[PDB]
Amino acid sequence: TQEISYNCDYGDNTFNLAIDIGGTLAKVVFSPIHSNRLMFYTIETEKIDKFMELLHSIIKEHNNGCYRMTHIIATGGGAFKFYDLLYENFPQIKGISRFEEMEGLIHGLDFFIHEIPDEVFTYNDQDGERIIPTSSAIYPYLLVNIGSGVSILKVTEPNNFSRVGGSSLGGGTLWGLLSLITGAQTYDQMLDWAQEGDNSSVDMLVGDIYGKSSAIASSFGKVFQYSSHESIEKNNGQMFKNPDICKSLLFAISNNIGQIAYLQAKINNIQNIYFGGSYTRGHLTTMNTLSYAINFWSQGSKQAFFLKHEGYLGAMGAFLSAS
Amino acid sequence: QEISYNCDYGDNTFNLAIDIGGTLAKVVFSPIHSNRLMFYTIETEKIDKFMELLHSIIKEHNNGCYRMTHIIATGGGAFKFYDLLYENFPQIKGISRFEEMEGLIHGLDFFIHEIPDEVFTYNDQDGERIIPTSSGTMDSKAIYPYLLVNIGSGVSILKVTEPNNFSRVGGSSLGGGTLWGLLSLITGAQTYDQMLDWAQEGDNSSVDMLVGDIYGTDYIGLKSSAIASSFGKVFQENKLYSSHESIEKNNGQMFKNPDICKSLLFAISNNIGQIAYLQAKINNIQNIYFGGSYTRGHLTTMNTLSYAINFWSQGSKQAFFLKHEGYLGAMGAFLSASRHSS
Ligand SMILES: CC(C)(C)c1ccc(CNc2nc3[nH]c(CN4CCOCC4)cc(=O)n3n2)cc1
Repeated sequence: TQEISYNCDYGDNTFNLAIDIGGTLAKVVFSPIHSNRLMFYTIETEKIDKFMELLHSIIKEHNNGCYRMTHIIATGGGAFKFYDLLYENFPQIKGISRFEEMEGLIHGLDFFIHEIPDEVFTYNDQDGERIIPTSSAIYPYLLVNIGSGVSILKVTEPNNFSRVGGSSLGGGTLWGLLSLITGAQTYDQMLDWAQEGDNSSVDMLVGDIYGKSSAIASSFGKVFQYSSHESIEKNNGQMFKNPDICKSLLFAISNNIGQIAYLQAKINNIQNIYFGGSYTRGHLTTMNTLSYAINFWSQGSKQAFFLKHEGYLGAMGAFLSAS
Repeated sequence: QEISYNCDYGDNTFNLAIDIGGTLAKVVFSPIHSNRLMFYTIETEKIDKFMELLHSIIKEHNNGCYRMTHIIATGGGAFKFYDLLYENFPQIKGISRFEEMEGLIHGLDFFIHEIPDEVFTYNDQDGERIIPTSSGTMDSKAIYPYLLVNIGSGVSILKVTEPNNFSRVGGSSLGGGTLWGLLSLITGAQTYDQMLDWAQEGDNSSVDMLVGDIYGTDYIGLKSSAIASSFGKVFQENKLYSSHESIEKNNGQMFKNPDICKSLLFAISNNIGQIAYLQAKINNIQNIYFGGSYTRGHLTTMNTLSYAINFWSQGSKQAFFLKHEGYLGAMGAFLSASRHSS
């Protein structure tokens, strides 16, 4: 799958297995002993069994089935909801430690910024991808971590960070709405649909209210527009294009995250905004949308940054905590 | 709805102010020598019915006197329907336009300074408290500065530092249009009032992830019941179109309409609350007015907005509601026309 070459510390002679257990996804970071390979894997949390089965498989294939030489470090919120369930599922384990979620995210991000080349990049449709040589000025920054929800962290110094804000309108909202509305079963089908979509069929644009014309005034604002009469089936029967709905709600959720990230950056006098989590997925349209929102509100005085291992910030911090 | 106010009838021109929004037209007029301000709202979807209302107002309240009627149009829609108004009212004294933001702030400032029992606070703990803004009790410079969060299809946010000193700040495309569009399509709710009834009896916990569901307990600075991901529980042929019918058939009753209505009402309300808070923080404003057609005196919506402002500001900022929230723009237009007929 996804690997980085990095000279890990194997002084403890231990197979370190870091797990970020979110509401919806589990992310693992691990290194076969003496491999000098960081390995990354993502699965869904619902069906907690099918995941615990993943942790067994990693231990079987990558540490010769040796539980006694395996240490699990649990991060995210399942780290508490599931600390005991892990001991119950892995009785011969050498140990299970925890690493607080926000501290995991920042240690992971600081590691990727300072240590790993070709990891930090800008993206817009104009310029395309520019790699930022951060591992070759950095502080202060915001991390906007987009998962089910949105966590926003302020980082002033290497070990000084706080959670300044958040939103319940994250990836979970986008995935949930588009799944229920369109029947799409994969985030990739939602993304492929959004790519060919025209949001103008479901959104009220500035031009639609008045007569920038393509600016959205109201996301999904065009949609709403005893028995004695005909059945109100003309309403129930009104139809909307799946690609158009996907583009509308991708813009709505992405622009909103962008605006909140810009406002928090404004309050905190921060120029550098990192997007983390499992939301952009390297999708050019999502990245362009988040980059443009930061560019638009700041008139280019602030910068959106993306991460090749955006999903693995927490697990990476947790892995490094093992020593 | 009507208010007692000793109007200046000047040359007796009958001033019919219309705020034309995305979905709604909000009308303010005063029959000559009535000393009554009168208020009506109508959808703009059916042009015949909107134009019929204006005709009925002129017939019943100005004795059918078209030649002494002035229509002043405001809202984003003032431009788009100017020609519809010209073709429907060829006999009238005149049609003018008033700028949207000036209309909103002239209207709100009039309500704040002149009309009693207009401005109130609401939360579920304290109930409604009337703020005596027009009295002299809440007088001078406990009024300014303030934010107006004008919620219609979208959200407009205006800052007012002092009389005649106002500007637009960043708003949101996640407004009433978003809530109404999503719930109408997903749930088949027929009216905004049905969506709010369904929301009142709903349980959002069945479609939302709470902090409790993720962290198994309290956590940073959030209770277990706090919402972590709106609709976050829901995601767990080459077809082109979706309809309510297709969503209802495909999903049967896997998710309950009331629970969906409560989830998206909280999601959109909490989001507007946060953006209002963040703009008030940047501009060092304590006073946040909610206007437009969104709250509609709905106790849960008002509790949601007030709690969000109170939570983010740790009590330093306050949400204010308006008995005539829908009419701010139409009221400002009316006051301009009234000064012209003086
Ligand atoms: C980490 C996990 C559990 C996964 C998580 C992830 C995302 C969300 C998103 N939801 C959300 N986030 C916030 N943040 C704030 C900010 N406050 C600052 C002062 O201290 C108190 C909090 C207020 C608020 O209402 N929400 N709602 C919640 C929880």
